[PDB]
Order: sequence, then structure tokens, then C-alpha cells
Amino acid sequence: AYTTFSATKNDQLKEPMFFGQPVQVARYDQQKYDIFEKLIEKQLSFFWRPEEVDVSRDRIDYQALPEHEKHIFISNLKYQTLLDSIQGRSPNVALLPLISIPELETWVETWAFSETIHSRSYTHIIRNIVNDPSVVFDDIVTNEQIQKRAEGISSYYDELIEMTSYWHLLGEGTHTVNGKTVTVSLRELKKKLYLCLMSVNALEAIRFYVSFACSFAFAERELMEGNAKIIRLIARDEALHLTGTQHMLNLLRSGADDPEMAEIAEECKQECYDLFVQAAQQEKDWADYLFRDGSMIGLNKDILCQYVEYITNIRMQAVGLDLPFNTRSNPIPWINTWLV
Amino acid sequence: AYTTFSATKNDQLKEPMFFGQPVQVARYDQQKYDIFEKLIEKQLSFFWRPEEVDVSRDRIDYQALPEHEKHIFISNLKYQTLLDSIQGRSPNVALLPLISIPELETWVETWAFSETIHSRSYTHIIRNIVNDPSVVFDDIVTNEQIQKRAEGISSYYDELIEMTSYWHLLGEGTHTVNGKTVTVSLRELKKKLYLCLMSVNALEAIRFYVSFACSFAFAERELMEGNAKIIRLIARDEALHLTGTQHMLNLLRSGADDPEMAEIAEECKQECYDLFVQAAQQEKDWADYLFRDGSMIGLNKDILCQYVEYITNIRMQAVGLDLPFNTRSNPIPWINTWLV
Repeated sequence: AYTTFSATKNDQLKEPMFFGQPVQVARYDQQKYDIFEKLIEKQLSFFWRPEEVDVSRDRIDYQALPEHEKHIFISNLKYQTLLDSIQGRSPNVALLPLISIPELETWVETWAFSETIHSRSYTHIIRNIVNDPSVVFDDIVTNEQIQKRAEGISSYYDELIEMTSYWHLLGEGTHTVNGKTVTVSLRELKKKLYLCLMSVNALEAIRFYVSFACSFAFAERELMEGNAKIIRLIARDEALHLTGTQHMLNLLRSGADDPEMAEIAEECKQECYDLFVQAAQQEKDWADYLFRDGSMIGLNKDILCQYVEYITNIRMQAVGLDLPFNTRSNPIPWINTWLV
Repeated sequence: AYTTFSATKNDQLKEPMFFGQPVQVARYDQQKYDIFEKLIEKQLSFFWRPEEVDVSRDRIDYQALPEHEKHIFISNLKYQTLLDSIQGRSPNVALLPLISIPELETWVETWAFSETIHSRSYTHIIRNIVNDPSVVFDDIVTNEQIQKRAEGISSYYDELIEMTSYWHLLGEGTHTVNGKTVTVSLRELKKKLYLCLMSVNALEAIRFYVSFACSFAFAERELMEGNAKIIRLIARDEALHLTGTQHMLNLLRSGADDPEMAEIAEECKQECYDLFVQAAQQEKDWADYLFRDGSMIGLNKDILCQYVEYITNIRMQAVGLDLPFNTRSNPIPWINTWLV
């Protein structure tokens, strides 16, 4: 049962965020949750074009970099490119078929679109600082180490899309498909979407911010100012994207939306905690590849592991989970100048 | 078998537009078909927000209109709202899991996104001209003369989405699902894509143009000018979208992108021909509903039907079909003032 235009005249204020009737009329005169409408308007105010930022001094700054700082810069760029390539298409393929209220259907499409813009700014940077872009791009797919700190991100989205396809086609029940017993359960798909949403929150609120801090390290040295203007604009969109998932998650938790989602939130709490612990440790392991050829004066593995700890405690707090790391002050308060 | 980051390193310049390996890295330095990167760029420089078009005067223009004209105006606006409600979501949920080159993936998302902006301008007009938005918006879902068409459009996308899930889940073959035999054939899924794309080409290239003619008739009499400035901007976007589907269709039937789409476009030639005559006749009929209580100045059912015949011949001709109607000069040359 998915349809692009459902023929039941319904009250779109009484639907859940997810799993109710597919949206048919897109109206903005009213909304169940104003925050998603606020976010769409704010994102639309931030419209920027990468191509209009000057990155010409960066080819000079980059070639003047020692090989090992050149490696730190490019591995960090590569991982940013991977993440927003996944973020450009995935909100639209994984969540959009499950949404039931229009402000959130348009928010998810606006958010996915702002990530296609970020992907365009990584082509803008790479093609100006490096001579054959294809050696950077091809290496993103094949690099054992980039796939390693990213382990689990596409997996999860792909598990959700498969389960949604099963539910849309067969409906709830225990079924026989090519002599295999397949059970489709809506409670389970709801657990799957809830955990998908906690992981999207960890990827935008932690993993992108650790990368941002590696980018602005150079801007503190007065290097790579074009790259830095772009990343500041990417950070500004990223704050909206994170506010979005934090509000979806906390509204699901309150029990004001779908009552089954509030029970799942409480029932899934340990899995939520563990995935943020998982994402933190993946970010800390990456440092071993990033500082492989030696580190930089303001950026080494001890600094990085300390900001990963710092930022995870903040992020887990904002969505009401127990803090895993011992409380500490911001290791790199210069990031404050450049951010969000 | 759908994935959000295919781990196979692959040369994206050699992938077909559809049904090859999912796109993993989103890059814009090179492209197999330059035309989709040229459309992303025109669509980003065409960016506008409906909030800064003042529509306030249109409230009086509309109250002053004779009831039959209020009816032609609001019925036309309702149909436009129905079509971009389907067009914000549907490019994304239906085409995006089938695309295998990056520049076409980002065009589909940019395209979907410019449609949510169109949806938002319609709430912007409605809010300022009738002030109980709900009597317009709920009547979109139930209205018999409108519902007529929605059903046809949603059908194409809904069967392609249902078939695509079967292919992604089970692959080609004869499968059994709870006692039934289900045959999944990629040849048949390619047919569904072709005719779905053909129907969207009619949607943006004909159905939307017939509706622009009714909006601009008010603008010719210096009525509904807020609305007319907005439809101008929407019409400018429509021109890009139509260029999108015309290029994809002609690249498919030329055999250049997939030899087998050339075969299918030839077997599906008479079905495509009827598809278009049916869209045209559905538009001709709609005019009878509009002009039931009497016509207005500059437009009447004869004029409008003539305009439908003319726009349908220009569009069929552009996708290599034979013309069904008597060759004609444009019946309302004044509309070129408002169009591209």
C-alpha cells in the first residue's frame, strides 16, 4: 500500500509523524508541529551557492602544505564527502515513504536538498586544490579506513528500506515468500526507524562536528580560507539538521505523538546509548589513520579524542541519555569562533 | 538489493541512467550527460521564495469577480495545487531508487525540491485570497472533476514503486508469495519507467501549460497580479523540468543509453500515442467544468480546447511522436508575454 496521492480526505493534524496515512495535499497554512515549518523557512533563508566562494588561494595554500598536513586535510575532506553523499539521497529514500504530516515531508526534502549543495561544495574544493579530482573521489569508495569509521551508516538505512518495502507490499503478518517464512511486524519497523533516527542524529551532531574541527584547525593557522568559508556555511546548515532530528526524537519520547513510539523510546534506551558509544569509538579510531604520517601542532590524537568525548556528552544530553564520558571543559574553545 | 552507498568502485561514466549500480559518491566534476548538470545550475540560479511576492490586492480582485470567474480561478488553482503536491514527493520516491548516475540523482532531488516551493506558493496565494484555507484544501482531495485526473497520475508512479520493491527484494523470476505466483521481469519494469516518464512529461509539458493559460488570462485584465507574478516564476521552473524529461526520453529511445529502452520505446509507440491523446482529452473535458456557468473575457472553452490541441502537438513532436491534431498556430499569442 504506498501511494503518492491518498484519496481519503483526512485530518493531517491528527496523523502521527510516521506510519499514518501517506500525505496527499501539501498545505502549509497549518501544522501539527511548527518547528518543522520553522526549520524549512530557516533552511530556505540560508540558500547559498558554493560556486560563488573564492577557493583560488587554497590551491597555493594546499601545495605549500607538508605531505602529512596535506594527508590530514584530504582524508578529512574525503570523509565529509562520503557522509553527505549518503545524506543527499538517504532521507528521501528511507524516511520519505513513511511520513504522514506535510511539514515533515517537505522538511525531509529540504534537508536532503541542502546536502546535495554540500556535496557540490566538496567538488568545488577538490577540483581547485588537486589536479585530478578522480584520485580523491575513487579513493573514497575503496579506502578500507574511511569505510571503517563509517561502518554501520548505510547498513542501517538499507535495513530500513528493505523492511519498509516488505511492509508496503505484504502488510503485517507471518508470510511465505519462496518457501521462507517472513514475518512483517509494524512494532519492529517502528524500532528500526527510531534507531535509524538516533544514528542520523549521531552522524550529524557528532561525526560532522569532529570533521569541522579538523577543517577549522587550518583556518586557525590562517590556511585554507576558502575551504573555511564553505565549511562555516555547511556548519550553519548542519545545526538545523541536528535540531530537526533532536525535535523528532524528543517529540517521539514525550508520548504526544504516536504512543507506541514513546514505549519504544523507553524500551530501546540501552541500544540508543550503545550506538552513540559506538559512533564515539569509531571517531577516536580514525585518528590513527589521520595522524599516521605525523600530526600538527594544534591537532593530534589526544586533542581529537578529548573533543569527541566532549561533544558526545553534549549531544547525548540534548536527547536525554546518560553521559558515557567523564565531564570536561571544551578542549578546543577556538572552534566557538567558527561555528554554528 | 538497494543500497545507499554501493561498495563497488565503478566507472560512473559507463553506467546507464537507470537500473545500473546505485550511485555511491556524489561528484559533479564530470558527468555522462552534461544536460543534467546544466539543469541543476539553471534551477539553483532560478531560486525564489514566494513570501516576498505581495499577493494582498488579489483578495479584492477575487471578491469583485463574478462567481463563475471565481469558480474558474479557484478550480484552476486547486488543480495546480494537486499536481505539485504529487510532484514534490513523487520524483524522489519513484525515480531516485532506480537512478545510477550522480548528475541525474541530484537533478531529481533538485527538481523535487523546486516543486515543494511551488506547493508553498499555492498556500501563500490561498491564504491571502479566501481566508478559510480549509474549504479550498479539503476540496482538492474529494472533488470529482479534479479526482478524475489525480487517480491517473498517481497510478503510474504507484505501480512503478510497487514493481521496483518486488525487483529490489526478490530480483527477476517467478516467485511465490503466500500461494500466488508473482513474476518479476526487468523488461516490464523498464516499460513501466518509460511510460511513467512519458506521463510526467505530459503532466509538466501539457497539463501545467493549459493551467498557466487560465492564470494569465486574469493577468491580461490586470486582475490577480500577485498570483500572476508567482505563476510566472513557476512557469519559468516548469520549462526546466520539461527539458529534463524530454532529454531523458529522447536519450532512452535513441538506444544511446540502453539498447533495450530503444526496443521498448518502439513497442510502446501506440500506447504512448494514446497516453497523450487521453491527457489532452482530459484537459479538454475539464474546460467544460470550468466554463459551465459562462465564460470570461479572453478565454472560453473553444479557445482553451484549441490551446490544448496546439500545446499537445508541440510536445509530442519534441519526443518524436506523430501529431494527433490539425497543425495550428498558437491560438492565444498573448501568453508568450508571461512565458518562456
